[PDB]
Amino acid sequence: GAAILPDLGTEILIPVCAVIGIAFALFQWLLVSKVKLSAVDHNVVVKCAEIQNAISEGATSFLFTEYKYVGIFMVAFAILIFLFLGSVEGFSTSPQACSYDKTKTCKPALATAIFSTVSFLLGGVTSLVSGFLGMKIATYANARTTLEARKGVGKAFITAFRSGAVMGFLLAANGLLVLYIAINLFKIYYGDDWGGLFAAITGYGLGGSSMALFGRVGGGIYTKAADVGADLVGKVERNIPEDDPRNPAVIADNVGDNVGDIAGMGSDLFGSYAESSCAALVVASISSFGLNHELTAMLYPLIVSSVGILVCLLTTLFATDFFEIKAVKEIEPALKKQLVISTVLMTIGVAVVSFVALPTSFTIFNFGVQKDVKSWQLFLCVAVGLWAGLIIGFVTEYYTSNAYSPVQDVADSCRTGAATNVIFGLALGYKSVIIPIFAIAISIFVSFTFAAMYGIAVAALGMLSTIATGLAIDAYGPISDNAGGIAEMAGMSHRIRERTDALDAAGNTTAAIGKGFAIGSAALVSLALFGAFVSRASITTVDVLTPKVFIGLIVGAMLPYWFSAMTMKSVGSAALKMVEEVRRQFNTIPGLMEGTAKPDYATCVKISTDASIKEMIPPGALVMLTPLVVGILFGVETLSGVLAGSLVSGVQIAISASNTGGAWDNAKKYIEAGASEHARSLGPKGSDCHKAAVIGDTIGDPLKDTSGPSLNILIKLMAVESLVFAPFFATHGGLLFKIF
Amino acid sequence: GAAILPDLGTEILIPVCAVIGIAFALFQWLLVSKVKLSAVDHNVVVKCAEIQNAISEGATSFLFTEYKYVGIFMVAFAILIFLFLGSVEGFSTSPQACSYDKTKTCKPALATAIFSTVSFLLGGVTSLVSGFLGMKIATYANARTTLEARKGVGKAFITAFRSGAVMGFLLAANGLLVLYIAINLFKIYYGDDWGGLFAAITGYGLGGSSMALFGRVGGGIYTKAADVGADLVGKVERNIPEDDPRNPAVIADNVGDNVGDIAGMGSDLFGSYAESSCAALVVASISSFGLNHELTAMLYPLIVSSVGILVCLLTTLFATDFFEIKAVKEIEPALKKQLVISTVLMTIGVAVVSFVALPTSFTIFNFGVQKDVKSWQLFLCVAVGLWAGLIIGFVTEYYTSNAYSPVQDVADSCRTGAATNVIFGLALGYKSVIIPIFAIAISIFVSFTFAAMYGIAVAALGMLSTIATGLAIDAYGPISDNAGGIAEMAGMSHRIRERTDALDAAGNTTAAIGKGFAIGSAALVSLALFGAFVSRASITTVDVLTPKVFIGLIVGAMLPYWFSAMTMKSVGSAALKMVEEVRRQFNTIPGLMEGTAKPDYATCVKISTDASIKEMIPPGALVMLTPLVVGILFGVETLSGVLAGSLVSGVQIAISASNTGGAWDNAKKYIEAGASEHARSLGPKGSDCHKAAVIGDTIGDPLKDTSGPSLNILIKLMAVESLVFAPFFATHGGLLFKIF
Ligand SMILES: [K+]
Ligand SMILES: [K+]
Ligand SMILES: [Mg+2]
Ligand SMILES: [Mg+2]
Ligand SMILES: [Mg+2]
Ligand SMILES: [Mg+2]
Ligand SMILES: [Mg+2]
Ligand SMILES: [Mg+2]
Ligand SMILES: [Mg+2]
Ligand SMILES: [Mg+2]
Ligand SMILES: [Mg+2]
Ligand SMILES: [Mg+2]
Repeated sequence: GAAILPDLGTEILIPVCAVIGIAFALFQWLLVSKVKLSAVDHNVVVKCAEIQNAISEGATSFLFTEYKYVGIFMVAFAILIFLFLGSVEGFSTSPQACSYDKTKTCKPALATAIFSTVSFLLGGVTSLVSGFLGMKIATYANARTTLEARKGVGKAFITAFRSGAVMGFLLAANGLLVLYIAINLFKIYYGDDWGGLFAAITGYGLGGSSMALFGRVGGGIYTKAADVGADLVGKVERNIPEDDPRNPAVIADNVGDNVGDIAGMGSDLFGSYAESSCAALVVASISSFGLNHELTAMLYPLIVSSVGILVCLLTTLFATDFFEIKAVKEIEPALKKQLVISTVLMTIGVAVVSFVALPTSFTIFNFGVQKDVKSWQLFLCVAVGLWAGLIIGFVTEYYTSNAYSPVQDVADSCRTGAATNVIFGLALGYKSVIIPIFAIAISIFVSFTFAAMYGIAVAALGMLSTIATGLAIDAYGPISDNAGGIAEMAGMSHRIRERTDALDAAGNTTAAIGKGFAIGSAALVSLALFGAFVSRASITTVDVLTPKVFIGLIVGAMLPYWFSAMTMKSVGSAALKMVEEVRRQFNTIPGLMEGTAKPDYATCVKISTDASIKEMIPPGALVMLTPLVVGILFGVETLSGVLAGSLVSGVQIAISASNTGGAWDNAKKYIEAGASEHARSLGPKGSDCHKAAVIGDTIGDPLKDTSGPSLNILIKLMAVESLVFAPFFATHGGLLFKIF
Repeated sequence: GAAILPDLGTEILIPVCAVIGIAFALFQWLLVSKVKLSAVDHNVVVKCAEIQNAISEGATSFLFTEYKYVGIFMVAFAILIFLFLGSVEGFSTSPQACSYDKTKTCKPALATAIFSTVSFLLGGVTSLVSGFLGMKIATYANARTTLEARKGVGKAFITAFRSGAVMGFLLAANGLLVLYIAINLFKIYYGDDWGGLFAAITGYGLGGSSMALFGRVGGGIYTKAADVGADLVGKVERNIPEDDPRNPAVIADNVGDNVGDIAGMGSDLFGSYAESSCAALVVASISSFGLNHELTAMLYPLIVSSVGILVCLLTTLFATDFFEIKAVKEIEPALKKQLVISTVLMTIGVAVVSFVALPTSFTIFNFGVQKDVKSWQLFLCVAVGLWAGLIIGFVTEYYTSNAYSPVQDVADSCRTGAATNVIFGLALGYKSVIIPIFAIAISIFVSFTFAAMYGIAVAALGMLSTIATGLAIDAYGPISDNAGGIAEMAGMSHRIRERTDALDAAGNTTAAIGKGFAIGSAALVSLALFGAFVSRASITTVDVLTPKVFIGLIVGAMLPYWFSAMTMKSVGSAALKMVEEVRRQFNTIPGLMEGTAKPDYATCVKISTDASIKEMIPPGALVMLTPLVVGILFGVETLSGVLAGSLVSGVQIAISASNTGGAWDNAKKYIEAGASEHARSLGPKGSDCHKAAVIGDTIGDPLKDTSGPSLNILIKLMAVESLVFAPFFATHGGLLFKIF
C-alpha cells in the first residue's frame, strides 16, 4: 500500500519544486534585465523603448478590457455551478452515503457544490494570471531581443529563449502550487472523504479552460484582424515592408502577438495542465490510493509535474549556457534539442517517481470494478504520452519548417499563383494529421489497457510533464516576432531584421508544435474525463447503436465546424474593416506614404478591440451552453455521444488548421529570407510569388491563431464541464424524454 | 400477414414502372433530337457541331481508358470476394442450419460466396453503364442547348432539363430493373432461404460504389486539373474570356464536365441507390417479411422506387410543358419547384404504397430480437428521409445561390482581395453544415426508434425515392456548363453566353444540392449497414469506451482527411503542370494570342488523362483496403469504431467542401453577370474583385468536384464492404490480438 517516499516527504517535495521553478523564472528575468533601455547608437535604444511602450500599453489595455468581461462571466457561471450542483440533494446540509461506496458516509453534496464553485474561481483566476504574467514577460523581453540582435543571432536567441523560459516556469510552478494549496486546504474540510474532495477540486480545470476559451478566441480575433489588415494593404497593395511604421495597423498587429499568441496560449496550456491533473486525481480518489488514504501515491500526478520542473530546469541550461548559436541554421535544431533532452531526462524522471511514489501493486477504478495494476504499467502509461508528444513534435516540425520539402513545395507552388499555394497548403494540413492520430491512438490503447481512465489521464499529464520547456520554446516565438516588428518600426538595419526573421521562422514551427501538444493532450484528457463522466452519471454502457448516443455522436462531430465557422467569419469581417481603414489613412492622410505624417494607430486597435470583445461571446456561448443544453434536454446518454464525436472530429480540423497556417507562414518566410537559390528564385520581396505566399499566409492567420488552437479548448472544456454537472444531469436531465 | 397488393402484382408492377421510365427517357431524347446540327448563321451551326464532336470524342476516349483499368480492378476484387467468403467454411458444399432459424436448413455459405461475386459484378457493370449513358446524353445535349439559347433562356433550359431527365430516368429505371432481375434469378437457387438470397444481393451495392469511387475520383482529377489550369492562365494572367478557343486547356475543361460532373456523378448516385435498396432488403430478409416469405412486403423498397419513377415523371412535366421560363430569375425557382412537387407527390405515393404493400403489423429484426412495427410507423421512416432531403436542398440553395446573402457577401469580400474571399468562403462552408446535420440526426432518431436498421435504410431510400428528378436537375447543370463553353468557342453573340451563364449559375446550385442528397443518404445508409455489420459479425455491443472500439473511432475520423489530402494534392500537382503547359503555348506559339494560330488541345487532354488514371489509384486503395486491413489485423470491434468515425467525421468535411466550392463559383458568376448595382460595382470582368473571385473559385474546384463529393462514397463504400466481409472478419480476423 505505502510507497518508498513517505507522505510528509511528498508534502514537502511538491512546493519545494514549485518554489525552485519560480526562483529559476525570476533568475532568468533578472539576467534579461541586464539588457538596458529607456525612452528618456543611442537614438535607436530610445526609439525601441518608445515602441515597446506603445505595445506594452496596448496589450495591458486590451487584457484589462477582456478580463473584465470574462471575470463577470466567470462570476455568473460560478453561481450556476453552485445552484445546479446544490439542487441535486435539495440543498440539504445532512451527510449522505458515499456515491462510490454505499456502506460509508460522506460530506453533504451541498459542500461539494460549494468547494466546486471555490475551485472553479481559483482556476479561473490562476488562468488569467497565467495569461497576464506571460504578457508581462513578453512585452518586456521583445525590445530587449531587438537590441541584442545588434550583436548576433545567438545573443538575440538567448534573450528570447530565457524570456520564454520565464513564462514556462512561472506558469508550470504557479499552476502546481495553487493546486497543491487547494488540495491541502480542501482536505481540512473533507477529512477521509477523498472522493468528495477531489470531485470538488475538479472545478479547477473547469475554471482554467473556461477563462482560456475566451482568452484564446478574444485574443485570437484581436490579433488576426490586425495581422491580415496590415499585411494585405502594406505588402500586397502598397509594396512596403512588413511592420512598416507608416502602416497604421502595425501597433495592433504586434500588440496582438502578446494578447493572443502569448496570453491566450498561456491560459490554454494552463487549462491543459489543470484538467489533466484533476482527471488523474478524480479517478485515483476512488481507486486504492484514495480509498486507503495514501497521500504520496494519490498525488503521483503532482509528483510527476514536480520532477518535470527540475528536469526542464536542467534542460534549459543546455540552450542558455552550455551552447550558443553561431549560424541561423542552428536555431531550429537548438529548439528541437530542448524537446529531445527533456523527453529523455523525463523518461528517467518518471521511472524514479514511479519507483518511489507508488506501491508495486494497487487497484484502479474501472467502471465499477477495482482493476489490478502494477507500478511498472503506470510508468508505461505516463511514458507513452510523453513519447507520443515527442513524435507529434517531430512530425509537426517536418510539415511546418521551411527546412523540409512539404513547406518548400508549398512555397514553390506560388510560381503558379495564390490558388495553387492555397490548394497545396490545405492538402499539407490534411496530410499532417495522419501520424499524430496514430500516436494518439497508440497512447490510448496502451494506457486504456493498463489502467483505464487513470492511465489515460496520466498519459495526458505525461505528454504535459515537460510543460515548462514546451511553453519556453513556444513563448520564444511571439517574442522573436515582436522583436522583428520593433526592429522595422525603429528603422534599424536590414541585417537586424534578417536575424529576427530567422528567429521568427523557427518560432512559427514551435508554435505549431505547441498546438500539437495541446491537441494531443486534449484528446487524452477529454477521453479520460468522458469515461469519468460516464461512471459519475450512472451509465451502464455507452452503446453507439442506440438512437440517443448516435444523434449525440453526429451532432458532437458537427460542433467543431460550427465553432470554426463563427471564428473564421469574425476575423474575416474584422479584417475586411481593417483593410478599409488602413487604405483610408494611405489615401487621405497627406504625407503618410512619404514618411511626412504620423498614422493613427489607435483606430486600428479600436477595430480589433471592438471586434474581439463582441465576437468572442457566441463561440464561448456555444461551448459553455452545449453540455448544459444537451444534458438537460436530451440526457447523459446523448451528451456521451456529443463528447465522443466532438473529440474525434474536432481533433482532425484542429491539427490540419494549425499546420496549414503554420506552413503558409514559413513558406512566405522562406521566400522573404532568400537564403538559397531556390528561395531566391521565388523572390525578391514584392514578386508575384511572394504576394501569392502572402495571400496564403493571411488565409492561414485565422486558421492557426483563432479557430485552430481554440478547438482543443472546445474539446477538453466540454468534457470537464460535463463531468462536473454529471450528478445534476443524471437527476434533473433528459427532460424531452421525461415529458414525451 | 399478407398485404392488399398480391405477390404476383408486385412482380408485374416493378418492371412495368422500369419500362415506363425507360420509355419516358427515350421520348425525351427523341424530342431533344429535334434540335438539328451536323459538321458537314450556317457557319455557327457547323462550328457548334465540330466543337461538340471534339468534346464527345475526348469524353468517350477518357472513359474507355478509365473504365478499362477500373474493370480490371473489379475482376481482381471479385476474386477476393469469392476466396474470402468461400474460405469461411473451407469451401464446403454442405448445407448448414439457418443462422436465423436453427430448425431449418440453408444453402451452403459457398453459394453465397459465389452469388456475392455475381451481384458484385452486376452492380459494377450497371455503375459503369450509368456513368457512360449519362455521358452519352450530355455530350449529345450540350451543343443543342447552345443552339436553342439563340431563341432565349427558356428554350435552352428546356433542352438541358429534358436531357438531364433522360439520364435520371435511364439510371433510376435501369438500376431498379437490374436489381429486380437479379433477385428473381437468384431466387431460383435460394428458394426459401431468403436470408442467403438477400445476403448475396448485398454485393450489388458493393459493386456499384466500388466502381463509383474510381469514376468520381478519376473523373474528378481529370476535370479540375484542366479547369484550374484554363481559368488561372486565361482569366487571371492573360485577361481573356472564360472558355476562349485560344486557350489550349478549354477542350479538356469541357470534356471534364462530362467525365467527372456527369459520368462520375451518375455512377455515384447509382451506388447510393443500390446500397440503400440492398440495406433494406438484408434487414427485411430476417424480419417477418423474409421469414414468412411475403414477397410484396419484402420488395417494399423496390415498390417505393417504382412509384418514385412515376411521381418524377409527372413532376417533370411541370418543367418541360406546363411552364415556360421567360426571364433569368425564374431558372432557380423552377428547379426548386421540381424538388417541392416531387416531394409532395411522393409523400402521397409513399402513403399509398405503405397502405397496400405492407401488413398493418409485422416485426423487424432488431439486434437479435423481433421488434413489433406498424405500417404507419414505416411510412414515417420513409417520409422523414424524403423530407430531410427537401430541407437539405433548401438550406443548400440558401448557401450556394447568389440570390441570397451568404454568397453575395462572399462576392462582396473580394473588394479586399483573394485572401478575404477565401476566409469568407471557408467560413460559409463550415457554417452550412449545421442544419443538414440536424436534419440527418432527426431522420436517424425517428427511423431508428420506429424500425431499427430497417427504418434507417428505408429513410435513406426515402431520401432517394425521387432520384430521377434529383439526377435531372443535377445533370441539367454540366450540360448548361458545356453549352456556354461551346457558345464561347464558336464565337457566338455575347447574348448567347449571358443566357448560358444564367443556366450555368443555377447548375452550380443544383450540383451542390445533389451532393447534399448524396451525403445525407450516405449517412443514413452507412448507419443501417453499420448496424447490419454488427449483427453479421456477432458483436454483442459496440461499446465506445473500450480500447478496441475507441482507437477505431479516432482513426476512422481521420481517414476522410487522409483521403482529402491525396485528392487535393493530385489536383494541385496536375493543375501546376497544366498552368505551365498553357503558359508555354501562349508564350511560344506565334499568333495564338492573336487568334490566327490554333492551340494544341491534345497536350492538355494528355496531362489530365495521365494524372487522373495514375492518381485515382491511391485514394481508391485507401478506401478498399481499410476494412480488409482493419478487419484482418485488428478485428470487427475496431472496424466498428472505424465505420462510426468515418461516418460522423467525413460527413462534415464533405458538406463544407462542397458548399464552399459552390459558393465561390456562384460568387464569381454574380460578378461576371453584373445584374445589380452591387454586382456591377465589383466588375467589370478583369477587375481586381473578379480576379479575386476566380482565385476562390479555382481553390473551390478540387474541394467541390474531387474530394468533397467522393467522401460520400468513402463512407458508404466502407460500410457495405465491411458487411459483405463480416463473416470472414469475425472468423479469421483480429490477428494481432490472436498472436498476442
Ligand atoms: K509565431
Ligand atoms: K456545375
Ligand atoms: Mg502577418
Ligand atoms: Mg505576429
Ligand atoms: Mg510579426
Ligand atoms: Mg509567424
Ligand atoms: Mg500571421
Ligand atoms: Mg472554371
Ligand atoms: Mg465546368
Ligand atoms: Mg464551364
Ligand atoms: Mg460551375
Ligand atoms: Mg470550376
